[PDB]
Amino acid sequence: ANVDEAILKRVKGWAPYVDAKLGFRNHWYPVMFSKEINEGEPKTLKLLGENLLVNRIDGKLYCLKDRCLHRGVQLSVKVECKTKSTITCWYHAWTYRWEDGVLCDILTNPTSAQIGRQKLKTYPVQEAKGCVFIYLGDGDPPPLARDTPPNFLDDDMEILGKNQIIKSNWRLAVENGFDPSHIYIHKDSILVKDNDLALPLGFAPGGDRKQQTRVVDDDVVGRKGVYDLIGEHGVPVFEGTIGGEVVREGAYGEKIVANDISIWLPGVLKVNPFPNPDMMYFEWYVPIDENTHYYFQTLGKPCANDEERKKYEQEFESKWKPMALEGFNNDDIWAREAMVDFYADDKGWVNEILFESDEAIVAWRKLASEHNQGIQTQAHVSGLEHHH
Amino acid sequence: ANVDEAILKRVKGWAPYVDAKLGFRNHWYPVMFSKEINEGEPKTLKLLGENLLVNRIDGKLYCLKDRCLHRGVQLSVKVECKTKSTITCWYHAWTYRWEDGVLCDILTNPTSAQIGRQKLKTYPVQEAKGCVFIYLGDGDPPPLARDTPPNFLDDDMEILGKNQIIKSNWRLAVENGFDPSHIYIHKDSILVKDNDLALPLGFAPGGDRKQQTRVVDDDVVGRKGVYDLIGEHGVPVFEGTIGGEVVREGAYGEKIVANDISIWLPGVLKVNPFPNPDMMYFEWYVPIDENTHYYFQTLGKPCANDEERKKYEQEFESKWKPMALEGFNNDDIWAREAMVDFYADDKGWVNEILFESDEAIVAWRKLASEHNQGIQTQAHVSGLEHHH
Amino acid sequence: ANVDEAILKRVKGWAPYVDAKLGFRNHWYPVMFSKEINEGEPKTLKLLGENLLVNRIDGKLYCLKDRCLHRGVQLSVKVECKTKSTITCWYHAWTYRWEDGVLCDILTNPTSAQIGRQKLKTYPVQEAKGCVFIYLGDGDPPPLARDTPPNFLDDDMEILGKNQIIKSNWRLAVENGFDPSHIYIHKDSILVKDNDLALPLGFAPGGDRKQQTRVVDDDVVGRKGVYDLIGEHGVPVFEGTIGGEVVREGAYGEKIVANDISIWLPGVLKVNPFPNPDMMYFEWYVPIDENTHYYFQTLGKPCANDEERKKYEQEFESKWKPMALEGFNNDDIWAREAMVDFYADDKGWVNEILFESDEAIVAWRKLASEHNQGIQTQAHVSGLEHHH
Amino acid sequence: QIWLKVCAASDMQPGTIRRVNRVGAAPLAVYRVGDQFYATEDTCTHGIASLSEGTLDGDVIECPFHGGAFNVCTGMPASSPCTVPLGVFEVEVKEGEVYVAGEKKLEHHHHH
Amino acid sequence: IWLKVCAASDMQPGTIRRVNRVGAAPLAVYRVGDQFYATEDTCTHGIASLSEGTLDGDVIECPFHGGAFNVCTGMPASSPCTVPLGVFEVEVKEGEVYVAGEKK
Amino acid sequence: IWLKVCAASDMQPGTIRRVNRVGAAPLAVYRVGDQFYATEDTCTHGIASLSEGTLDGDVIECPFHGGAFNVCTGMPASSPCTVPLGVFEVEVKEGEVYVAGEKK
Ligand code: FES
Ligand code: FES
Ligand code: FES
Ligand code: FES
Ligand code: FES
Ligand code: FES
Ligand SMILES: [Fe+2]
Ligand SMILES: [Fe+2]
Ligand SMILES: [Fe+2]
Repeated sequence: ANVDEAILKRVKGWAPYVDAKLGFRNHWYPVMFSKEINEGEPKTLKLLGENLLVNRIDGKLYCLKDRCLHRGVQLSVKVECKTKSTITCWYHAWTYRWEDGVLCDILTNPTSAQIGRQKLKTYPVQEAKGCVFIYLGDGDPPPLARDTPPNFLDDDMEILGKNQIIKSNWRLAVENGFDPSHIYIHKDSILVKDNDLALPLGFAPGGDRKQQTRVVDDDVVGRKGVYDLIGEHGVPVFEGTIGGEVVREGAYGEKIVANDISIWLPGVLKVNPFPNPDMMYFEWYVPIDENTHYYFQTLGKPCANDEERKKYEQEFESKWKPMALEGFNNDDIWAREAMVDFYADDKGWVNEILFESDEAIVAWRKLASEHNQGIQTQAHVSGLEHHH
Repeated sequence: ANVDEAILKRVKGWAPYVDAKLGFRNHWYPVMFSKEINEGEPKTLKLLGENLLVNRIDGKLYCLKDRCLHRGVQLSVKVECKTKSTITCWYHAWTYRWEDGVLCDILTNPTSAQIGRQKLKTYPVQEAKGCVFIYLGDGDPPPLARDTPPNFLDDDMEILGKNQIIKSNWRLAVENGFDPSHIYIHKDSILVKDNDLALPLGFAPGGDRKQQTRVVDDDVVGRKGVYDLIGEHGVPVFEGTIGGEVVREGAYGEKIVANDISIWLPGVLKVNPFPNPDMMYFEWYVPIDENTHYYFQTLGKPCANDEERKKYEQEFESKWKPMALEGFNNDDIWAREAMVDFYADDKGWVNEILFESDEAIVAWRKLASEHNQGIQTQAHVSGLEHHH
Repeated sequence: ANVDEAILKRVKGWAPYVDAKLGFRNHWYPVMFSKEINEGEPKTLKLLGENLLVNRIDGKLYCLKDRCLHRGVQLSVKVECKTKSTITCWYHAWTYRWEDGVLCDILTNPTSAQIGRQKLKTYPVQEAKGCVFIYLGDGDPPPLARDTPPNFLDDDMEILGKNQIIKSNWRLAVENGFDPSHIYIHKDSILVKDNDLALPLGFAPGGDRKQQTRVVDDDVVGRKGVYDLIGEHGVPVFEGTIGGEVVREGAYGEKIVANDISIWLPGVLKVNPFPNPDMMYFEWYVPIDENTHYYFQTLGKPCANDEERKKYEQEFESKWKPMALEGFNNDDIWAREAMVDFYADDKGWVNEILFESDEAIVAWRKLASEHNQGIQTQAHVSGLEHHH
Repeated sequence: QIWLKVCAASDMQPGTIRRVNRVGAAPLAVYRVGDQFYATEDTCTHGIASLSEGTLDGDVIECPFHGGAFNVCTGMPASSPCTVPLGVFEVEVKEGEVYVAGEKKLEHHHHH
Repeated sequence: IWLKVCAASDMQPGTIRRVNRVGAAPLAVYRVGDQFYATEDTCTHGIASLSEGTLDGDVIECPFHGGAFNVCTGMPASSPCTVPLGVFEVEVKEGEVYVAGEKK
Repeated sequence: IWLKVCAASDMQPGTIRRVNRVGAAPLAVYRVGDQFYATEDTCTHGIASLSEGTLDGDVIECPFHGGAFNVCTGMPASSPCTVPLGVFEVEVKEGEVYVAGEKK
């Protein structure tokens, strides 16, 4: 629906995925951190191409589509919250309740037949681990656990992170993250030297296709994802050669990280342990529109009390954030951007020449195509259409 | 045909209007003030998507299309008016007469067979009330009065105003202006308090549909418009409520204004009396291209002599212009800009959810669809195409 | 297929030319001067819409497409030339030989089956007269002489020049340069006065139209071009009149230049002699993309020894470059730019109103249509397509 | 006033729509599908259009404003942009006379 | 006055024939069925030779931009043409085609 | 040399069978009607297995990007494929399918 049919016909193995330029509807997505949204302080954001408004009332978060039903203007141009539980459009005063989006009043015409008979779109919002998740979907939402990597919601796992808007489609971000061989771009990262990491340049695969990954679709909470098992039969590459001569070597540090790497729908990667043997790393690539995504980075470390939580927070600010989240992942940002041109016309999905380690990416494309909960379309953004 | 036929098929009540994205051809339009065009100093402007040149010769205005017939360059890139009555293209010297657009000479080849056989498009231009009107149409023009609101051309009516380019399709400007309930956006205008105005927040309609307006199609001058009569049987809203509690009040000033509001083709609003009980307001929303328009504001006040005119000008400059044209209408500017996204893909014309007071807008849409003198198309801009 | 089929159907005299918005494939094109690329210092450029990389190894130039075969990123984002004869992609280390583009190694997986089984596109590169020419085509290239004007490659011809990027389609540049009547835009050039040049305002054609030009369908090296012979039987116009009155005069200098002017495929003009009796001028309008071109200017003068070359270099820098290349041709730059709008929607190719001197342009359009070696398409840029 | 007298069944041709105005209440629309009669609110739920000025295609009424549509028997939306169901009013014919209910049907005391 | 073009038999129906005149602009002769017509050869929209165009019935299409004219009336039939073509008198006497040295 | 792959009847018409070879690239055996053909199994444009593709007559369509090859000549039939497939002669004797050990 979003891509030239001729192209979709060519990618029979993962057409739904290639068509999902705007992301997958009916999934939970993190969009900001709890501390970023305060009581009675409405915040605007775009998710899956839709403009949304989020507000905190009596501590609870509510999400309303930022588009008046009347003449389609964004309520956020001039916010008017006249009562604690409502928001009034600045144009003709149509008033909606944050709780259910019902048009409960219209100041410009208290006798209007529209009152109580229209409802602005609302979306479920849930806060967990200091992160704000929005269920960009219809009907009753599934448990948040379904759309989060294993252990992210563990009781003692203290989560800290950073978020920003990156200029690339969300899928390019997902594939780069789960790309086994892209590790090559991190060979000079300050994290490697500064944290004594062991880091190969790549991998010489071993075994058959099935053995390169582990497709997960038996998880009890319903989460769907793929584990990268290239290192189970493959020989890590530490001496990079050209014409048989060594021109670059990997890192021979003592610390072993990234024992297990997994990508999960709707688009979140789990790297464990990372960036240190006692921490867990998770990052989301949330679709904002066809050309941009939120790069929601989270680092988790088990903490048993406030003392340890505070200690971790200090280490995060002074070391892990600048050394790993930025010092390591910054290269992933420009790497994603470098693929934009090739895939912008949707033709890269046909012309790409893949090699062995891409088996991991292919597995993800197939999993996403088969287990996504819906393809977001431009019609969802403007207004669903249906004739006769 | 400027819009998807599927959309036009859906809006059966005003399809011509929805299709008129570039404006209506064969109507007069104000583009600048007389004092802005000096003798022998050609000025450029774009009207209905067409680049034009206006010049004053012996005090009379002439309009030539700013596009050489030869290689289609704008003559204005390098103006060469070599004789009082002509303009010579800077490229290959094709020369045109301002009075009839005839190609009368070609300096690079005085023997060319094109001389005297080709003609550059000219448009009628008329000055009235210190305003420059151009008839963007074909054939002999109708009287200017047909495309102006009643009284604008009255002898004693002294006209003053301002003009600027605004980023929105002309139609969004027109509808906002004639919108009975948009008065809500003006509740905090400085003009309200500073001029002690009486201004409700909206209106509770009364009577039947036909009574909400007065469609004018029997005007002796040929004028075609609609009067907003929502206040005749409606109850003005001075206390806005949510859940029964008053959250906003209208303005209880002593001066009564804007009790006579009408919109006229090709797109000019008349508000009387405004901004003061002894003044009359007129504003045009002139199409420049599909995304922009001239916001031509004019305020009139009867003046019997130069003394009153001088005094009127002083108040205009020190009060009316800053307090009304800007202090009041500035909110109209961003309001119309706020509707751009919703209607940009033409989908807003189908998805908008109207309420009672929009009966006025509907009347206008139908009047415009039924009485416009032509739909401007991109072909008019590039060059008409046909095979008979 | 780069233009609306309906338009191509209308221009029966030169459809291939109108379709060649991206330029003609399979021709040599100058893109920079030899002194601009040094040993082991890869340089990027875009030619015919394709991103390219040029490197000098052991003094010889090599050209590789600047797009990795793997995920389509530009290798130039982060250049990694790890051995003298190769370049390694910064992403997954696919390594290519500059000599033949063969994928000879993959550092991230030395056991990949892709090694030695893929080839990155390469293009022939040749240096002549201090200029770097790239054959943007497929298969064995023809002699460079075929795509250069007569005498440019003469042994004693000393070439000096300037190059820059201009914002107009390459064809607008070609037509302006070969336009006999465009001489009018040069009437006030400092070169005309400072070098005492005789320069008419235009020409009154004489003889039949067949006599207006001289088409060369084949040279000893396969050159294809057209000479402007409007001055053979035409009358130079020195007095520009309007309504019979003289409003402008041409230049009555004693130096006669531009004895002959010819345009040659793929798009290079030769003016002889120019800007002085002892020199020859050649300028290319190289397609970068649909909206821009390289304006590659070159001035030649026969030099027998190092002494003459040195003197010539001094004269070029202190006089000819600023007075002619810039003082004369700068007006050609904005003239080309002025035609962009009219031809941008491809409609100018239908609506233009040509006159007598345009016989030269028409001859070029037909010659170019009949003898170009291929039409560059967007598919050549992204990847040729074809279904069984 | 439980049942509002509309017109004689013979006064309506198959495939036509009749508007029923009510004092102090919103107007209704009575549709004749074949030989059967149905009724809904006259005002389109998507705006302020009068459905009695629209086009009846079988048992589906199309709004003249934006092309939205409803099934006249159930009042459920049939075509976008309509999304809010119409209130439906029972209609009965007594002595060849068409009568429309004064109160709309409710999901009350009926089939589960 | 009347100039000799050719024999009516030399032209097949639906064909065009260019007539070059000494010291004057060229003309075009069209045979529509069994009737002959004449107009200026040069397209009024530019410098194209209509005799190098395509004749469809009584309408000639210019090879340059696809503009067209009715060969009988000389009136524009297809854009971008807008200026009427000059029409010249034609008469066939003794199986021979003649064209008036001047337009009507 | 020749490798005995299977009984002709082990393959239904229009199907593809992957033939794994220790220390060598896998092959694909195609049954087009009652005829058998063989090529390398790996698409020359990537890592796709042609034996998991779609056979249309004597043209195999790659499951990854829709590229295609003629299974008889090994030449590309559809983009993005450009590198010819390795072809292996096939022989059927006494209802048994044999494929050449070397490409040719
Ligand atoms: S656009 Fe919001 S109340 Fe009108
Ligand atoms: S473009 Fe104006 S005279 Fe040529
Ligand atoms: S994109 Fe160049 S090696 Fe992967
Ligand atoms: S008012 Fe009925 S479809 Fe919009
Ligand atoms: S020159 Fe004949 S249509 Fe333009
Ligand atoms: S891997 Fe076969 S067409 Fe791309
Ligand atoms: Fe990374
Ligand atoms: Fe207003
Ligand atoms: Fe020039």
